[PDB]
Amino acid sequence: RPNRLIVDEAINEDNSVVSLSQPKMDELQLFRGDTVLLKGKKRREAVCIVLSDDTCSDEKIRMNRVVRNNLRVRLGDVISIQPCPDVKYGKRIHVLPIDDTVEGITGNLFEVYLKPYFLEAYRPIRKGDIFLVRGGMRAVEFKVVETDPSPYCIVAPDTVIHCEGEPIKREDEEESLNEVGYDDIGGCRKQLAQIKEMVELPLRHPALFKAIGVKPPRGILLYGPPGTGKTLIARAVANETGAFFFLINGPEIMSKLAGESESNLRKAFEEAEKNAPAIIFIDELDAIAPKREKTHGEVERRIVSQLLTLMDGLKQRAHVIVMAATNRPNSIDPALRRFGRFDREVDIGIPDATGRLEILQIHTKNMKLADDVDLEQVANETHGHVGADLAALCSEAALQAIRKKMDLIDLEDETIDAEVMNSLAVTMDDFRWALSQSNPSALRETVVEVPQVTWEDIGGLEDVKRELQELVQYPVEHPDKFLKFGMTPSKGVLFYGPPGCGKTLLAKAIANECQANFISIKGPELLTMWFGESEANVREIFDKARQAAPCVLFFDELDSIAKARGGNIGDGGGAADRVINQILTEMDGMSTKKNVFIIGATNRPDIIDPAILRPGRLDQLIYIPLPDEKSRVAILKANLRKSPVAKDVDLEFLAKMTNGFSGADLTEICQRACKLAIRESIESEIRRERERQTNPSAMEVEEDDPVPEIRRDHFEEAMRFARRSVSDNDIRKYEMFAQTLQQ
Amino acid sequence: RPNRLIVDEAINEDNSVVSLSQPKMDELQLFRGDTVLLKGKKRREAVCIVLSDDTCSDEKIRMNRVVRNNLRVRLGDVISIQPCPDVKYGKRIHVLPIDDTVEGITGNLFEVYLKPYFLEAYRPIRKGDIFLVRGGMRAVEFKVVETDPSPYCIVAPDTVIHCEGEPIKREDEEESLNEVGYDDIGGCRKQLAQIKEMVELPLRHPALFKAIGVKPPRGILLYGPPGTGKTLIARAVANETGAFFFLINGPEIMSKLAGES
Amino acid sequence: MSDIGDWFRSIPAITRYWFAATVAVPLVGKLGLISPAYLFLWPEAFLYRFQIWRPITATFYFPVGPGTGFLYLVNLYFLYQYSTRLETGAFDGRPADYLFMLLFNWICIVITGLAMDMQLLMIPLIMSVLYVWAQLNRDMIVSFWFGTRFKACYLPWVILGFNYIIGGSVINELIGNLVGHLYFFLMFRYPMDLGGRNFLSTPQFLYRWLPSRRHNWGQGFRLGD
Ligand SMILES: Nc1ncnc2c1ncn2[C@@H]1O[C@H](COP(=O)(O)OP(=O)(O)OP(=O)(O)O)[C@@H](O)[C@H]1O
Ligand SMILES: Nc1ncnc2c1ncn2[C@@H]1O[C@H](COP(=O)(O)OP(=O)(O)OP(=O)(O)O)[C@@H](O)[C@H]1O
Ligand SMILES: Nc1ncnc2c1ncn2[C@@H]1O[C@H](COP(=O)(O)OP(=O)(O)O)[C@@H](O)[C@H]1O
Repeated sequence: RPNRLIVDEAINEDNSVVSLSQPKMDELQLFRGDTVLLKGKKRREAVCIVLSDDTCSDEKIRMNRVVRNNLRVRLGDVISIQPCPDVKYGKRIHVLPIDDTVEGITGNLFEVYLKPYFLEAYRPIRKGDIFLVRGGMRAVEFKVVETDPSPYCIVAPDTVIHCEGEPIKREDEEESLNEVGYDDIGGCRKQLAQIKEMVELPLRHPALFKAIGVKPPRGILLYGPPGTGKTLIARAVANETGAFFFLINGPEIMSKLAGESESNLRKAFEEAEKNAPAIIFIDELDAIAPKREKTHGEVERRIVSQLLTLMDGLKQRAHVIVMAATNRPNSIDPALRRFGRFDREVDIGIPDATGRLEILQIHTKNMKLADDVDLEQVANETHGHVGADLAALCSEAALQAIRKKMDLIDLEDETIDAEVMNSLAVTMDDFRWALSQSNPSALRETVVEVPQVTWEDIGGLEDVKRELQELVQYPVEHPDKFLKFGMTPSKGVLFYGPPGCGKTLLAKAIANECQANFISIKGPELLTMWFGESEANVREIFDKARQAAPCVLFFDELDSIAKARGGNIGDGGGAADRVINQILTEMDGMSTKKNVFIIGATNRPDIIDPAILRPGRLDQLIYIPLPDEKSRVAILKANLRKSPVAKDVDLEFLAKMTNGFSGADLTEICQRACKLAIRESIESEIRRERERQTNPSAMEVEEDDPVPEIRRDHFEEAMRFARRSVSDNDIRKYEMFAQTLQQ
Repeated sequence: RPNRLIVDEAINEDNSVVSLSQPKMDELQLFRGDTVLLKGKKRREAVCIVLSDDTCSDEKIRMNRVVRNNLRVRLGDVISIQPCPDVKYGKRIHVLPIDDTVEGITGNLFEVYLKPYFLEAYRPIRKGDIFLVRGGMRAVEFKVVETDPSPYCIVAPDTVIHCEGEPIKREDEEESLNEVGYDDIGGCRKQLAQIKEMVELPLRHPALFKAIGVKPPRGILLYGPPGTGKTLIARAVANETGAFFFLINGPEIMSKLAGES
Repeated sequence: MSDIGDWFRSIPAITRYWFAATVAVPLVGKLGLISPAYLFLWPEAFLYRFQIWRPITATFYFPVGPGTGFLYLVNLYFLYQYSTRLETGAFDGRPADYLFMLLFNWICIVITGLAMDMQLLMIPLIMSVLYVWAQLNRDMIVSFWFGTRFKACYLPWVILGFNYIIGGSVINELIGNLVGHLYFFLMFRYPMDLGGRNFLSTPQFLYRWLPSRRHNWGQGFRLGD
């Protein structure tokens, strides 16, 4: 039937148009600019404009939030679309905005909003429709309550508006339709996708699902840093799906009145059960249900057990879903981890630079910034921040710009607001000052992501790269050969060789190439974890790696354990042995299903305990030879990007003079040369300033700053300190150890 | 309109200074030491002496606490300054000390306080004003309740001063002095400026930033050694900016019996 | 509580006069010069014998006396929380149609009272319009300030017993119920199915004042393109 068409999100940003695929326009006989009467629920009829967009599938009609509000429907609904081009030019429209816009403005929406929005717009208008216009800061809503002719009219020169009168309140159900939606979230594609996938079907078709006879999931927990928008996520999902979201705060529950809390708790549970499929949200469960041995009194135990009983007694019953928010899964009582109880857990990681840019773009929407905004490096430098931090930064920058406008000598009591709001811009100095007044909350916390180092970045030992990619990419991409032949692929590979050879560089490069998550573990942190906090840290780090499959776990200072094992300390040996035993047991505990690889690196392989070098354990071992000439020239040309390239000389003879030197030596030499170049530029600029101040207008001819020519003299003053970073005899010791292995 | 001036914090602590830049002196062609008329909120009237200060901007007037209270206004407001050259030398002044300002003195107010402060000052005074005088080790307020001519007049050598009688009953909106101010804090200029910058705007303009719709901060922590003046800082800010300071103490809460706390 | 004062003061002049008369007929009738016994509403008496004293005055009879005056109080109390809802509920945006529908319903109820020979008229009308109003407001719990144990499905017969214990001839209220049913018929069933003659007429007196009936769109602004 060419009537119904299921709805979908719109990619077009225009309010009064929708995206149509070519076969649908051909079948319905509609063209560009033709008005169509979408008939939905509640006897709601809307006039929209057809646009050509084959991106949308035939069965799905792209349709954004404003049209959804006008049609009074949700996603996945059914709406009949039919031709209806008989709209007539209008004469008058009496329109009243939302009442929640005169909050200290008292302006005229006709010029500030209506003129920018409807300049040569030719939008179609119907009685009672709801739309939005973004302004300086407020996305002001507007409802037309009278039109002539009724109900169809189009934006046209022959239009007179009656925008006079106290603005009406929001239209009942639309009160919550002011904000909160899927568009309001950034950097959470996978998590949101999972949540939608496993929540939509039970909620959209509860009766159908119950008639099928499949149990619905009931335990969903989310853990992450505070301020990551977990409550925002829950609210958005509940608002989108359609339910009776009933927030329950944490702290107040304990301190209401002695032991009356469970009364209110069960009252809330009952009324939620009384009010159709609803989502019941609980926050900071640790404040309610901490670890059992943390508990001091008894009333908290009573509350915890009451909650257990209440949530366990809701098996089937109604289509009510429990939403839980917390920070750390460990702090919660494990008793709330059984099946039927909370069973599905989601981590909310810190967004990356792209996620930070997305969040800023979401926040930086109403305000009109100046035409200099460069959010890219701003996001890059602002790692370690959350959505709350970026929102605070945006608000602070807005206030700084406001005060940079200065209080322009007025008693600003609804007198200058309209003039200021429509005339604003945001300077980069505002963002600089915000960066100065910035206190990231994450700071000292691990981050898992895909590194950036590429193969060409290394420039050397392509044989090792070939072997690594052979051992890594082939099994996951070609499991058919392995199952046909029947061998278990290796899981751990060790690296040994002279220090300063970029073993971590290779690890990052292979992780980036594999497009998998990366985790770095530092030896000092391990040695800190030796005393006391060892077991839980190992368990949580391996679990975090496991849930992020596929990923490449990495280790550093793998010989530090043995370095402290034998020496003049003799203190952490028991703790070290415990840690290494835990690591060995847990890595023995992994299942081959999880496509997570492990990489260990060291420069003193002899001192390593043989138990690590065992089947199942780290068995594949790779030596890293020192760079030489081709490798030296390659690393030189890979590190020599900079802005001041000058014209340089032959890299081959530079490698020749520095034979038997690691890449660290070359990098240090380059940095020292750059330091001398900076010193020369600084002293020359200072001398030029001195001759300007002693001789006014001495250099009236506009000559640029001294050229950043890093000349061979700079190279000479660089490799004056031609460092023999690596010892000589130890190279023979390492190759002798390798040959001892090379039986 | 370079005649209305926005009042702000001042530098000179003298009781009869309004600080104007030299272009402002050129604008009105005023003399130095002449009396000028000040009009402000609460339909108050003041008479003061113009002094030179290049630190203030052209639109800025710098003027201390005593005359600012004489107009019953705080910093950040707008006042009107006009020439008042028609002032003439006073004849008699009857003042009356405040009730809670002269306790434990038992002395001749003429030869300790009135004579030095009023000497070679020529401070114009208007009926209803209050002026503070430094003494031996205390500072005492006096309210000029009668003067010739009334209400505005010039303190002159040919003035007989009468300060005898029952102390005047305390007023209500007089904004009594001897309270803590910004000057009363030393050694913390940097932090004082930091806190002033990000607290004054929301309080002074409760609706302006609401119209901007930018969330203000709600909680600020101050930490350091005890007795360093944190309570002093809070009280001074509340007194200066103008607010409804409400102090609550933890031990008071702990003293109660649980629930009522 | 004593929030009725704001409700009364806020009312405009014409509507406040209407409701003041509607509620103050008994206190006016208690002037003391004329006994309430002279308004017993005997249609047979006026039809057959002279009964000059009850031309239309018998249609607004409410006995209130020394022992009922305090109860009189709570009576008007009900009317308050009646009118406040009744004006807001059902018909709220039709001031002229308000008077029209009151007039037609009063004609119907006075006709059916002419059929009978009972005594009270305004209480049956009030309860009739009450039930026809609440039939569109069923299945709703409302509790006032000083009440926390208000149960369900008890109010109508409790009030019935309240008016039963003080007085008699209960069945009269049923006739009031009757017109409400007809009035219910008059928004859900009358003007689409029967198609017969209409006994109601709307005089031009209503259209002469037209109390609010505001529909102008203030003023308009030239747009252009
Ligand atoms: N993903 C996000 N997208 C946009 N804004 C966000 C996001 N996360 C946080 N914010 C900002 O922070 C506010 C919500 O932060 P909030 O502190 O409520 O985080 P939460 O994770 O929901 O819970 P909690 O209050 O326990 O930290 C939002 O109104 C917005 O300003
Ligand atoms: N900069 C200052 N200028 C003047 N007086 C000061 C200064 N710093 C401290 N004082 C004096 O030190 C004392 C501090 O008083 P108060 O107890 O109110 O301060 P605090 O630092 O807020 O105290 P608390 O120990 O309760 O935190 C007062 O007598 C005050 O006059
Ligand atoms: N493009 C590159 N190719 C090879 N090695 C590099 C490159 N860039 C940096 N390096 C090396 O990476 C090393 C990092 O040193 P460090 O992390 O201390 O020990 P390790 O080299 O064992 O990781 C530096 O010594 C540097 O020589």
